[PDB]
Order: sequence, then C-alpha cells, then structure tokens
Amino acid sequence: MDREAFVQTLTACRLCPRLVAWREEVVGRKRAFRGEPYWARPVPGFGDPEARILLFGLAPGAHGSNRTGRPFTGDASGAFLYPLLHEAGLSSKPESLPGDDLRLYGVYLTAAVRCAPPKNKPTPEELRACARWTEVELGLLPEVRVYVALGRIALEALLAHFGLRKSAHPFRHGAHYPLPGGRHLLASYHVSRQNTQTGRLTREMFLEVLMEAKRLAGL
DNA sequence: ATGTTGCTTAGTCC
DNA sequence: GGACTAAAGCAACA
Ligand code: SF4
Ligand SMILES: O=P([O-])(O)O
Ligand SMILES: O=P([O-])(O)O
Repeated sequence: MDREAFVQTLTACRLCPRLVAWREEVVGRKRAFRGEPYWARPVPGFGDPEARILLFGLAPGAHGSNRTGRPFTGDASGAFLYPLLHEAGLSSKPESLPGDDLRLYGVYLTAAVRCAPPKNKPTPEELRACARWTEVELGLLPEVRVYVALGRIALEALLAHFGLRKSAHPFRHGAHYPLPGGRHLLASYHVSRQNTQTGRLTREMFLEVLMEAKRLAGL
C-alpha cells in the first residue's frame, strides 16, 4: 500500500485493548495541557519518505506524540532531539510544533509501538502486534541505509524485524552492526528525559550518533 | 510548604 | 526471554 493507505488504516487500528484505553485515559491528566485537544490515536511516522536514516523509538509518550500527533513532539524527548537534528543539518528548523512546516532532510521518525503504553512499557504481545505496522512502514522507506535504535526495546524490535539473534547483537550505546546490502544497524540510549537529565545520554553523545549515522549513510 | 510523580538502564533470578 | 527492582537528576505537580 502507499502512504495514504498506511496512515488511514494505521490510525483506525485498535488491536491492543490496553493501549486503546490508555491513550484516551491520559487525556486531561497533565495539568499543563488540561482542556486541550489530544490526538489519542496511533501515531504515524514523520519525515523524509526518501530518508537514508531512520530513528526508531519506543512508543508514544502520554503527553507527547499521543497529544500532538507527531513523533517526539510536545515532550522532553523532542525538546532534546529536534534541536540536535537541526544542529546536525538534518532538518529545516530547531523546533517541532504540531501543524508547522518542519521538514526533515534524509531522516524519518517512528517507533516500535504506535499507541501510548502504561509506564512506557508495552507488553511482549503488544510489540508483536504493532510489529505488523513496522513491516508496512519500513517497507515504505526504500532508501534507508542506517537504522538507529533509540533504546533497548527499539533495538530488540529491529532485531526481530531483521531476523537477527539477540545473543549476537547485545544492546550497548554506540554498538554498530552490519545489515544485508551494505546497510547498518546502530544502537543509542533512548532520548528520554530519564536518560538526558541524568547524564546517561548527553547532547554531545547523541549529536555524535547522528553524525555517525550521516557518515554511514553517505550523507 | 516540600514530598511525590513521571520521565530508561543495568543487574538479578528462574 | 521475561519478570522484577534499585538507581540516576530534574522540575511539574500537588
Ligand atoms: S499499539 Fe500498534 S498494534 Fe496496538 S493498537 Fe496501537 S497501532 Fe494497533
Ligand atoms: O511521544 P514520543 O514520540 O516523544 O515518545
Ligand atoms: O507549580 P506549583 O508549585 O504552583 O504547583
């Protein structure tokens, strides 16, 4: 199917009962946004359809993409990620605002699970379910040469996608693994506030990941 | 009030 | 694998 069909069918998905419930349950729970409209639906990927680089996240944040409708938009993860994409020369501007004209150059963003999960922890069954969408979405990104897993969950999801053994591809920040056709699989700590604010993942470390991804992608 | 909540990782154990 | 938990620094939240 083409992208329009992908977006149409994805947004109507209701395969995971716990997530169909949670994504609406959190609406109005955060003071700063009470009374505002929430997307509260599956989150479609965003970016360059001709991207050579794919940043693969974990899932929608309750008041992040689950609220704005765009990956990494409206929360601490995006506050960290988007300015860095611009600093690396991969976007039109530093900030991402729903409904703006932000363009990503050579990069596309999505995640393992597309509906906000409780405690940011999807179940093994929910991951297997949404993996069907990963197949469809990555299938619509023919030019990707570098797949960047943001966090352990994301890496494992990508390993399943490529039919790779976990034992041979452990999760460690900076890990680099080869993929068929001269492609690459990179692993980085997730951009979560828990990782950046605690010093586990610094702005320097992530920009480096981005610069390495560009290098490996021929950009 | 100032204590609680919410935002992954790495190690443990079966 | 999968379930469980102590640990990390910050600030909205109550
Ligand atoms: S998480 Fe994925 S599979 Fe589950 S309901 Fe949402 S879009 Fe569908
Ligand atoms: O809502 P996310 O894309 O920042 O997880
Ligand atoms: O932000 P607070 O401290 O007025 O609740």
